Amino acid sequence: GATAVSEWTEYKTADGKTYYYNNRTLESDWEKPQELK
Repeated sequence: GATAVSEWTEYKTADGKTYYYNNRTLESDWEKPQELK
């Protein structure tokens, strides 16, 4: 999230993987959501 980010908070694992956590349903998914893609 260098510029664009909505209600999600992405987190990164050391091996170079982001996972976007949606604060609406507490749902964490690696794949960029339609609201952010």
